[PDB]
Amino acid sequence: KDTIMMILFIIGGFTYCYHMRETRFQLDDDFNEYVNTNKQTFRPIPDHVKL
Amino acid sequence: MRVDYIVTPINAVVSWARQGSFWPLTFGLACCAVEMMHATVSRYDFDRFGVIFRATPRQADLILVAGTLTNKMAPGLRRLYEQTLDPKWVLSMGSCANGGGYYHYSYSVVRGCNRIIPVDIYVPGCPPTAEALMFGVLQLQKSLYRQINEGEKKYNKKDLTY
Amino acid sequence: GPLNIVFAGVAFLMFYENNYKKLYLNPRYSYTMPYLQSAKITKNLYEKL
Amino acid sequence: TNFGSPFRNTDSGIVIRDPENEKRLKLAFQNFWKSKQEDKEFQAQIKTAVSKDTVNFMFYASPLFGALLGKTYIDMFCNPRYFYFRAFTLSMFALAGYCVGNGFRNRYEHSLYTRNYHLFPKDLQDALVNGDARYCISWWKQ
Amino acid sequence: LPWFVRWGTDVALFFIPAYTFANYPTTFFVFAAEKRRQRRRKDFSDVKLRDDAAFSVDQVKQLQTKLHLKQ
Amino acid sequence: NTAYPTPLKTILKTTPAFVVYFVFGLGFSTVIYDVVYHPKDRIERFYFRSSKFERLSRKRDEKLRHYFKPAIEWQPWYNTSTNNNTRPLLRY
Amino acid sequence: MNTKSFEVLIHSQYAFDVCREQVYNFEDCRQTDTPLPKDPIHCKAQAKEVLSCYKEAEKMDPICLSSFNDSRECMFKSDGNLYNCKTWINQYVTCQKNPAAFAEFLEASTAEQLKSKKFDFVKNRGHSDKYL
Amino acid sequence: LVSCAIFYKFIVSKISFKNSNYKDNYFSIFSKNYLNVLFYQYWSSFFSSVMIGFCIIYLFSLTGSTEWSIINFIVASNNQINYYTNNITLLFICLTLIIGFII
Amino acid sequence: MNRSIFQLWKPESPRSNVNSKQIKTMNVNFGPQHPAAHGVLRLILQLNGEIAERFDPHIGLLHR
Amino acid sequence: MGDAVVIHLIQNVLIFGIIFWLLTWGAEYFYTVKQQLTKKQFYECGFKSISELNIQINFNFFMLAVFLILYDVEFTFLFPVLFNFSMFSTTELFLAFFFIFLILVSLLYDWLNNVLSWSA
Amino acid sequence: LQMWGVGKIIEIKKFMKRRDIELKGLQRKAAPFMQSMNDVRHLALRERNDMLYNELLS
Amino acid sequence: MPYFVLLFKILIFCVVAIATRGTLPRYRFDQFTQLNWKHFIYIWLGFLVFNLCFVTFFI
Amino acid sequence: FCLLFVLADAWGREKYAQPYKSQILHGRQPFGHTFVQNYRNQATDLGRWNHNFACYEKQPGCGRDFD
Amino acid sequence: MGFWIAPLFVNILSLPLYLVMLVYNIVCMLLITLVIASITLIERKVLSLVQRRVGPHYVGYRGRLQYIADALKLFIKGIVVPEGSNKFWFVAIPSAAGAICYTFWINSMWGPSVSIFDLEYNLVYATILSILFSFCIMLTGYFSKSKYAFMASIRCAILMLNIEIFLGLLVINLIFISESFCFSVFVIYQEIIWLIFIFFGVSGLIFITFLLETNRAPFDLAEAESELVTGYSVEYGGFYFALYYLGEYFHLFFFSMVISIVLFGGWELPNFLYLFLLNDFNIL
Amino acid sequence: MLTWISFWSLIFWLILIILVLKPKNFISILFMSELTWLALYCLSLLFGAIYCDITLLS
Amino acid sequence: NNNLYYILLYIFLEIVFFGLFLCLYQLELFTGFLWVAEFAIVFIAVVLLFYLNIDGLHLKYNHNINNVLYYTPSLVLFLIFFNIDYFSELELFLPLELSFIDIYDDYYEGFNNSIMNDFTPLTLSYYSINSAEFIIIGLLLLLGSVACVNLYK
Ligand SMILES: CCCCCCCCCCCCCCCCCC(=O)OC[C@H](COP(=O)([O-])OCC[N+](C)(C)C)OC(=O)CCCCCCCCCCCCCCCCC
Ligand code: SF4
Repeated sequence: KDTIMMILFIIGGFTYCYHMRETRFQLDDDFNEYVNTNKQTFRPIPDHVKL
Repeated sequence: MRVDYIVTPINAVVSWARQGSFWPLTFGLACCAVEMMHATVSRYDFDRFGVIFRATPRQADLILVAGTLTNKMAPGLRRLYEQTLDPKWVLSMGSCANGGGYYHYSYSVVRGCNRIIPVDIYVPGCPPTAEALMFGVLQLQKSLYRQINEGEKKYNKKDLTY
Repeated sequence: GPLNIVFAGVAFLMFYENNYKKLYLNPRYSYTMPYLQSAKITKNLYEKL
Repeated sequence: TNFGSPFRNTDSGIVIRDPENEKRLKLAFQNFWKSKQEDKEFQAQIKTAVSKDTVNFMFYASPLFGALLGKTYIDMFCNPRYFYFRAFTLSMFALAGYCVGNGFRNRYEHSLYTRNYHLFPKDLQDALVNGDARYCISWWKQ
Repeated sequence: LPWFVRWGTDVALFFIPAYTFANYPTTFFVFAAEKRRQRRRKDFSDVKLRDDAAFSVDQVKQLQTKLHLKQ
Repeated sequence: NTAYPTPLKTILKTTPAFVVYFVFGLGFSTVIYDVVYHPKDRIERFYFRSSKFERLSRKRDEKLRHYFKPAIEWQPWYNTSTNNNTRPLLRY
Repeated sequence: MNTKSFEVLIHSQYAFDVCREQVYNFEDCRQTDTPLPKDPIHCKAQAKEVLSCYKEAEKMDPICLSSFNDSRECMFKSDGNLYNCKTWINQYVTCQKNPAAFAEFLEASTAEQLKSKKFDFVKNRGHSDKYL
Repeated sequence: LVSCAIFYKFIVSKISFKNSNYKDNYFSIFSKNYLNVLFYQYWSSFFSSVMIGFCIIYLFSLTGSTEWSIINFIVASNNQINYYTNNITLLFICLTLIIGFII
Repeated sequence: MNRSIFQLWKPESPRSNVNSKQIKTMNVNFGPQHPAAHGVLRLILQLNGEIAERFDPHIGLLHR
Repeated sequence: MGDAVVIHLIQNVLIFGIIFWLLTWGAEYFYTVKQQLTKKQFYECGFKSISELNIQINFNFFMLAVFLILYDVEFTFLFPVLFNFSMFSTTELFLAFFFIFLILVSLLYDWLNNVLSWSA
Repeated sequence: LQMWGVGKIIEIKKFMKRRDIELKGLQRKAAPFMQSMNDVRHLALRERNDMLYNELLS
Repeated sequence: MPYFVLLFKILIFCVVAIATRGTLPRYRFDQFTQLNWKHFIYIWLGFLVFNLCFVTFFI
Repeated sequence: FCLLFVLADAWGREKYAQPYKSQILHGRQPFGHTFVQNYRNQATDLGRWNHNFACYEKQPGCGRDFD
Repeated sequence: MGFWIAPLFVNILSLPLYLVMLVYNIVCMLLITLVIASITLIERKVLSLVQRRVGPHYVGYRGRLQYIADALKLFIKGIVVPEGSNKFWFVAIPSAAGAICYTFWINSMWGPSVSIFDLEYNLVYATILSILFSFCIMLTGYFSKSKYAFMASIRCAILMLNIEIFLGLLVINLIFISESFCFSVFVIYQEIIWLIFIFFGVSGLIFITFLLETNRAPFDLAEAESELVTGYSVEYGGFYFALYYLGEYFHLFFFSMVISIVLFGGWELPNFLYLFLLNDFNIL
Repeated sequence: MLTWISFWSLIFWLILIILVLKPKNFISILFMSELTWLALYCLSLLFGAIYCDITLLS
Repeated sequence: NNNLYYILLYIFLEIVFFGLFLCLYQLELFTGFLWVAEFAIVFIAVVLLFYLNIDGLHLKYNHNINNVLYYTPSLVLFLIFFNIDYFSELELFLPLELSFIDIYDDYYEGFNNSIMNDFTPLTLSYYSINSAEFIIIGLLLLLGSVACVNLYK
């Protein structure tokens, strides 16, 4: 009984780590959307910079 | 004369310190050794009076002879006494050490440890109870505290020593 | 001796020349010589101490 | 808090504990939310990584799930004669579940107030970023 | 008097002086630090002022006096 | 009778030693802080604790004061003949 | 040009927000195909332009002096951590954009907002500051 | 790497043998061949390695790389250009490499 | 788990230098004034890397 | 690392040692030392020592020092990837894991050959 | 616990990364004027050395 | 000031060491050397590998 | 076992967005690394190098600036 | 005239400043010595509890000056150098040991950027100082010409090999998180939770590291009173022996500081005790 | 009083000369060989700094 | 000096002075590493002496004969003719005020730089460019351990 409960307990912890990694991804998207609010312009490289 | 103004107070500070940390040598012969080890444990705490045991004579302040001394051990006891750092004091514990004791009429026993090394104090029993050993150690501590200034110098007309 | 006197003179002139060129003929904007430069608070980037 | 404000360092050099300022900020943002409550384009423009109903369900279920786990744990791991350690175990499990649910709503709150940052006006944006009620004066004063 | 009252009194007598000492490493010298901080502030003569000023220097003085900004 | 519990009374013997240890440790820490806090009117952060841009801004004025003014005001007879001049910023 | 570095950054926030054209010209001049920089002598003139527009950027309205001094004290106490003092700096720039509207701003302060502010970044450490 | 492998090979040589010499029991006979092999291989490897590292350092200093093509191109172009006219350094580099390989 | 028996013991052979004692043994007095020697034990101890090889217990220092 | 203040602090440490030296010299006024036969001789549990200079250890654990020399190099080579692990890629990760695997394999070989103990 | 703690450390690191993006933006705002002053001073020193070298070598 | 709190923790680690001195017996050098070189190094390296794997998972 | 697990999860991570794919398979190097390892690189032809913003013009988000 | 005598005072006017710097350091040294003394007394008292006795109770009032008495007596004791030993080395190794042990206090951190020096490689400095002290101990054991002391020196060599490997592995594992050698960088990561949460599986190994670096009961080799009379101070008494235990207790104190900084939150309160009731963010 | 490049080249070759000079005791030669490797270490670092090359630190 | 202990001590002091030069020339990090490594080695060396030369007694050698026969004139000739320093000047060759490149700062990669330690070049070389030599040194250490075990056997 103890060993099967331990087996069941190790699993779910991996599930919770998966969930918290996904929440980290969500927070990263949230902050990206916040920070790109007033930074929507791009200046092209001038033609005098050759290839 | 003026030097005493500094020396006389400082003397006390020198005595107090050496009275507050009186480290005997870890050395026990026969069964006064067992009684001494009883005198060291929590029932009678020498550590209360700042008495802790050091294993080497170079860090010891008191030599505690606590057992029978044979003719085979006398040179070793003499060497151990000589190899202790000054100043040092010697305590003789029990009958076998104070005199011959229960083996005074034997062919291989030194008739008292004071035939080999000087002795500062004697504890008479066989064995002297931990009560008596603590009494003797406290007496020796008080004596060595008072021993730095026993009034050897004379006072001049200014109440100053020499 | 005379040569010892000459050496002492040259050493003293070297010491005084170094000190004189550190104290004067040199901008004083950083604290290098204590008790001879000002120890005030500067509000601008370039203030003479 | 564990991380503080997402837009600034909370107590970096000086600690400010001004309940009036935070009450003003909350009132101004509630007024803004209520004013733009019935415009369908603004309602449809709101985006958040997790819905509100799922957040409510998670907060309602996580402490109950933890309490059930603790009850099972004491029932088939602890002697029923005693009473103190079992109560402590249920308290710990329920607190862990409540922590998970509070984490759900806190992440929802963060996403709500940081994904719709461009919808707020300039004064509201400044008040939110700097945590100062003096920027959007007109929102909370009247 | 309960025993824990006396124990708490002793603990407070130990803890308050230590906490106070840890709070102020520069004992009896924080006033000099406050004076230095006050002198570090720039007056109106230490900066270049904008000529087209909405509020004059005196007007800012009365504003600060009235607002109790305490700067 | 309102005596202390027996387990508490035994451990209370070591408390004055803890108090004197705390006094000495607080003194040591306070002296370290005060010695650090005197020359810099604040507790200066470590130079390596800042970003690359911050490192340039914190040392720009010192560079200008110590290596720019003596170089832009240099004259041939300004230097000492004893050859004990200021050392370069980078040692080669 | 004779001002200190932290003051330069504090002014530079508002200056970059106002001196956009000269900054754009300077940045376009200094562009290169390598992370290695260009010769500064090739972009001196535009650089001068930038400095010129910075000069009038430094001149400030009297009502912004309190915010400027608070930002300066924060900068000095933090040893040039701009993010840790980005709040007060913002309060400065919002003044420089509109000196007239700032007065009502200063009238909205609470009791604690009207107190002299002392920064001690050792006793108060913020929340997970990487540069501390 | 290969020199360490060769040292490992030299180490695991058989030392004692089963022979028909029954006169050497209860007497000490010293061979000393194993020690000489290990000693000389060890010190020759040391000398060669230090001199090769020295040459590598100066080749980076002179050219900026130890690639064969870059080194050859740089040396030939310098011969054509007459830019680096330190014959002593080139002679010493060549000498050190050659002597390291000789050892 | 392989055999390490040869690393464990070292015999002696007549006139064999590699089988003899190739070291000066540490001859120590486990003498009476030692904490582990009790009171009067004077044990002549031969140590080789803190391994006890030869014992010579001198007793009679408390023979009365 | 440090700065020029370290040498000055070492000199200050030497001055503090001078303070202790002065205290110890002053303490000599309160005792006398009498010359005796065995007082200045080696102490060996109360009897006379039979050796002075030739006190040689067996050093039957040199393989431990041999392996320590190599694994110190192992770990000092391991530091940079740990310091800059935030910028890892396929190559860095593969190299780090291969290096750690080689260390483990070497330790396993040592354990198999039983060179991690005391020998006669 | 080891897995959860590693995840937490990664969380604080990502939060610091976001703050670092913001600080980098502020530093970008500050950069051009610092660059202009640096270039002007560098060119002043270079012009001094150029005129000195020309006078010496002419 | 922070160091106050620090002192507390230091004191704790002083008390634990004294209690360990009063409680535990003493090893032999060879025994602990064998334990370290045959058991603990592998545990340290495995812990390092686990930490690296977890960081790669989460980063 | 941890290695097999982490590589399996890294390969399964491909279902996420580009910034959240596994760094084991996607590179996130600093600007010096990126420039030197992608300079004159035709396999990953990233175009011209932006100097003020140290990124290649074909990299997403290169040269982001305030409006 | 003053204008022509100011140069002469350029250098000597800086002479007092150096002096006062020395004074400051002296004070610090004294203070740290004092706290170490207190720890000594603390030890005895704590031991008394485990043994159910009183401990020092009669030196001063209720045993308040035991460490002072011990230090003064150790000063008073008169040292003798045996013949057959090198007198120069016999007196020089203790001096070097004291000078080394009175340096550990520069590798200390009390709050962010509060150390006396701006050192960055704190762990490297700790390793250097530890190996220097081990050098001193081994040389003391060798030059004492005593068999027991020299066996203890060999034991110290074995101990330092073991601690080199063991602490190197611990430092390798710890660097992976902080990415720095400085002490102040671990606290910013430990503000939320302590690193023992990650290192829970190797808590026994961490405690072993603490004991091994401190030379506590399971690893009290080179000072054992049973196998040896005394570890390395068999022929040493007076203030050389005092210097050696001063160094040992300095090692105790500063490694306890190091462990507390790098694994137990440093100078942060145990916030994890309320980990279930803390919000990650506050916005409004 | 001597340039670092010439100083360190001469130091390396002098170390080799002294290694050859001293009486042939194996431990002495081992110690001198270690010193030779350390001199190479220092020279490589010096040239790596002078020429801005990252391979010499390696 | 022919005493092994004094040779070891003087080599230890030489290592200290090498680290001091690295510190002066502003390669601080490489002073921190070198020392500790060699320090450990020196420690082990001392133990080796305790096994192989317990007393400082050494071979009774006379250094004068070889000095006056071979080493002095060879050293004189080598010093006379050996110099592989093409161009490099002391810091006092020209006035310091004529140098200006240490003052220049480029702030655009200052805010584009995310590095916070000094291990970046070592990381680049060991795990990007010279990774082949890194693998070679690892294999070399493994083979050396195997060879050491076989030598012990
Ligand atoms: C030599 C045995 C093996 C050594 C292995 C490596 C040891 C590394 C260092 C460990 C510590 C012990 C060394 C320091 C003390 C002895 C000094 C010494 O060796 O002198 C020999 C040298 C030479 O020894 P000598 O003078 O006996 O030799 C005469 C010449 N022959 C060899 C021909 C016989 O001593 C001197 O030159 C005179 C004494 C000078 C002592 C100066 C320092 C004294 C101690 C001050 C405190 C320590 C330094 C500061 C603190 C540490 C840094 C923060
Ligand atoms: S005097 Fe008596 S009791 Fe004491 S040790 Fe002698 S025999 Fe034993």
